[PDB]
Amino acid sequence: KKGVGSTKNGRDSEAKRLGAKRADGQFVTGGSILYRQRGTKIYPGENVGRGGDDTLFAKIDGTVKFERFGRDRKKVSVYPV
Amino acid sequence: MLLPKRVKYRREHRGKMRGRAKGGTEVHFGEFGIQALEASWITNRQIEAARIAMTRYMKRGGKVWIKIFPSKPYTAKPLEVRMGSGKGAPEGWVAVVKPGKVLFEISGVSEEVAREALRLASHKLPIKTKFVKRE
Amino acid sequence: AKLEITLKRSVIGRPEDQRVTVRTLGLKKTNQTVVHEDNAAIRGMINKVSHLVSVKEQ
RNA sequence: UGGUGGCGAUAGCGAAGAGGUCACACCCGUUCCCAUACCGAACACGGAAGUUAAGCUCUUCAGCGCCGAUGGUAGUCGGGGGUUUCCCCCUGUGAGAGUAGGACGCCGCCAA
RNA sequence: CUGGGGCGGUCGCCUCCUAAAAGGUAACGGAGGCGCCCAAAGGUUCCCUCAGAAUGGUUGGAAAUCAUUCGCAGAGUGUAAAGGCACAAGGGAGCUUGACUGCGAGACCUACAAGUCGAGCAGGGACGAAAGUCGGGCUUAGUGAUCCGGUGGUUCCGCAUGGAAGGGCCAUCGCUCAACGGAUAAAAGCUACCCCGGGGAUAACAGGCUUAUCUCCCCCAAGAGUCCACAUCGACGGGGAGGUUUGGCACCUCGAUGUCGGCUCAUCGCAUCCUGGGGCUGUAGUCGGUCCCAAGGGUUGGGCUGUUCGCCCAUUAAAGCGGUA
RNA sequence: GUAAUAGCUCACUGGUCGAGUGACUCUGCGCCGAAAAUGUACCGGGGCUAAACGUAUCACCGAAGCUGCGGACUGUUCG
RNA sequence: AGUCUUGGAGGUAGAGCACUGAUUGGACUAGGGGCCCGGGUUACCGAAUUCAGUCAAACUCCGAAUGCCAAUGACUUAUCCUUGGGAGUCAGACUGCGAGUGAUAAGAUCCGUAGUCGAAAGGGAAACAGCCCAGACCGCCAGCUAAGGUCCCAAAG
RNA sequence: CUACAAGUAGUCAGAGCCCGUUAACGGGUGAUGGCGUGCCUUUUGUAGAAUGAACCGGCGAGUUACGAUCUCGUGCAAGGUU
Repeated sequence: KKGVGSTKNGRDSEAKRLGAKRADGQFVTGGSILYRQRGTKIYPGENVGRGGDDTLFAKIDGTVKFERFGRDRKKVSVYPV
Repeated sequence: MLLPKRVKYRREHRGKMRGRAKGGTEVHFGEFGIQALEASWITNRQIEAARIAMTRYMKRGGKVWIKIFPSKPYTAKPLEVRMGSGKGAPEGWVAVVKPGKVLFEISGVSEEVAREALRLASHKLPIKTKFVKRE
Repeated sequence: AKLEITLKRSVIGRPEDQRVTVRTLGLKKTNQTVVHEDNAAIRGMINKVSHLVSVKEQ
C-alpha cells in the first residue's frame, strides 16, 4: 500500500439564489424584488428601483414586463392598471 | 513529441467524442490526404511515429501538413493506489478526433507513393481510415 | 367533433407527467374507452402521449 | 433651416459632391460675472469685420461595419432499435455558419 | 471526515467551473482568495475619458515626460475571481461627514438560528440655484452564538419605610471558542497482559467484477541480418486473449470461511519439457533454431535456506508452465 | 543468379487462338484472426441448412392485464 | 394539476473565432546575419502584419430543443391550502440518459434526471430483486390481447 | 399406495381401490402429469453457503401513579370547580 493526498482544491462558496423571482405578466406588490443579480445583467425601468446589492424591486403594485434597451441590453418595468 | 508550450489548466475533463468533426474534413493544403472513420484520442508519440514513417518512405517528398495538435492533456494516477485523494498527475498530451476528420495531408508526390505512406501511418494509428484527395 | 381514446398500453414504467396526462383524460385502466371533443388542447395532449393510446374519431 | 425627443447602427464608418442673405457655426477681443493645476483652447463675458473651408444640413455608393430571410444540416424533447467509450430509425422542433437580399434613416412637437 | 483504520490533508466564509440554458445540486473533483483596507479610496455638485501603436523631437535610453493622428475599451474599477460599468460605477476639483436617529409597507433566501433588499414617513442635516441624491464604499467575503463579566447612560425595580447594594432596559467592549452553529473556565499518550457490546454498514486470506499491471499472442515494418524486412531478431507505434502476479472496488462470510511452506493423495487445461508426426531454415552431416498438429504416458536425487522462488553438485529422454479456497 | 561476370527471366513487341477480361468506389451477409483449467458447456436442450437472417402480410397461442358472469367491502352521488 | 395559446428570464447542447488562451501552413517583412563595394546582393535565420486553417469545462459575435416562471381564456381533471394530533424515515440498489473521479475499467464511487425494486405478486427473459410487458378483493374448467413466441421438450404457422 | 426412481415434500388436475357424512357438486388413499428453493430476523438485496430455533407443553415483553397537551363525550356556561 501507498500514501498520498494534498488536493487543496476542495471548497466553494455558498450558493446565492440569484436570477429572476417574478415573471412577466405577473402581478406584483410594492417593494417586491424581481431579479437578484451582481452588477447589471438587467437594468431597472419604470416604477422600478435598484439597491445597493444591484437588486431590482418594484416601487409600486402592478404587472411586470421585461424589454430591451435597444440593443444587447435588457430592462424590466412595472406598469399598473 | 509535440507539446503545447503553455496552458491555462494542466488538468481537464476528458470529454465526449460524439458526432462528426467541425472542420478539417477535406484536404485543402495538400493533394492526397487521409481521414478517419471513427473517433478516438491520439498521442504525440503516435503522430510522430506516423510522421517519421511517411517521411522515411518518401525520403525527400514534398510537404505533409499534419492537421491536428495534441492540445489536450491526460492524467494518470501513480501505480498501485487507492481511489480518491485528488486528481492524478498529467502524463502526456492528446489530440481528440472525430470521424470525417483529416489527419495528414500530402503534396509534391504521386498518388501511389502517397497512398502507401498513408497506409504505413494508418498501421501506426489505432483507428480506421480512408484515403482521400482534393476536389 | 368527438373522438374515442383507448389505452393500448400501460403506464407502469412511464414518467409521472404523461401518466398524469392519462389520468387527466380520465383513464384508470387499460383498454378504457373515453370520449372527448376534437379540441386542439386534447389533440396536443394525445400528441404528447401518442404511444400509449389508440384514437378513433367518431 | 434651427431647437428638442422617440425607434436595436436598416440610423453607423468611409469616399465623393453642393449651401449658409436669415438661421447654426467658425470667427474678434477680455472691461467687467467666471475661468483656466498653464491660459479667454474650453468654460463665462461682450461683439459681429469675414468664412463656407471645418462643424451642420441635402444628395449620391454597398468598400468596411449593420440587419437578414427560405431551403438544407448539426443538435434535440418524445418513442423505438442496435455490433452501445457510440451509432441508427420515426412524428415533431430547429439553430449557428454560409447565402438570397435589405439598407448610407423612420417617426414626432416647437420656432421663421 | 476518511473509497478500512492510522500517518498525511482538511474543518468557517467568498468567486468560478463541474452545474446538464430558472434556482439548487455531491465527491480527499478542478482553480483561486478572506479573517482586511480608505477619514478619503465615503456623500454631494461640477467637470472628462483610458491602455497601447506610429511620427517628430537633449539628458531621454527599448521604455519616462512631450505635442501629434489612430484609436468601445486591448486600460482602470483598493483586494481573488465572476458579473457589470465609458450617459460612468473609471479619473480630477470644490464643499462636506447620510460611514445619521427612530422606523418600515412589502419581498428574497431559509428547517431553525440567522442572512439580504427595500420604496416611503418623521426628525434633524450635507451638497446643489433647483429638481433632486445621500441610512458607506461597483456588487458579492472581510467574521461567531449564548452564559459570564466590564464601561457609559437611564421620568424602571429596589424584599417594613428612605437610600444603598444589586438587578433590569439602551449603547458598547472582551474568544483564531480556526474542530469557525462553539460539549467544560480548565485536559496528552501506551496496551502484545487486556475486556464488553456490535459489524461483513469496514480492513488481512480465499472467492467475485475489472484487468491499469503481469503473462501470452498478433498487426505495420523501418532496420539488424555481408547482399536480402519477414531463416532468426524487430525499434518508434498499434490491437487483442487469459485471469496464475502486484493491484483497484468492497459484493457473501466477523452468532468464526484457519492463514505460508512441506508430506500423502491425486486431478484438469495446454500456451508441450521429453517422446511421436511434419513445414521453413542463414537445414552439408551429427546437433540445432523457429513454427504447426498433438495432453497418451512420463516429467530425478541431493546441499543451503522455514521457506516458495532461487543458486550450486551430480544425473536424466526430459528434469514443463499453470488451475483446483 | 554471379565475387564480377556469365546465364535464366521479365517489361515490351509480333504470331496462333478465337469471347469477355481487368482496375476501382460503396454496400448486405459471411471466413480467419480464436487458448484454461470437476464434463459437451456463449442456442435452455433436442435438434435445425430452415426450425437462421432481412422485408412485408395474415392467422393463432400467450398474464392474476382487459372483458364476461356471480359474490364481499369501501367511497361518491341520489336502494 | 395536465394540455393548448401568449409573454418572459436563463447562455447549456450545437456552432463559431469577435475577446482570452492554445495551435498548422503559406505570403510579405522589421530586424539580425553571411557575401561585395555609408551602402549593394542574398529566399541564412527572421519580429510584427496579412491570407487561409484547427481547438476549448473554467473562451463567446451567436444560440436551440426541453425544462422553469407567470397571465388569459378554452377543454379535461380533482387535488390543493391552513390549523391541530400521531408517526416512521436520514445504510439505499440496479437500469437508461447527461456529467465528474477512475484507465471515458469495474455489479466501482459520487451527482442530476426518469423508471423498477425496496414496499409488487403475475407472463417473458432457461433459471435469474432492479431488464421487456403488466399491477392481484374473491371465485369460474369462458373469451380478446401485450411482451415473447408457434418442429418436439412446450400452447400455438 | 410403494422396490427405473431423483425434487422445501405440498398444491392443482386425475385414474384405480376402500368407505359411507353434521348429506353435500361426500370422505381416505393416492399411480401419473403440471407449478413450486422453508419460517423469523436483518438487509440495497437472503432459498440462502448470514442469524435463531431439536421437538412438545407451560411461563414470557410497551404497563401503573402523578402532571401536561390534543381529540371525543357529558354537565354547566362568562362562570366552571373544589
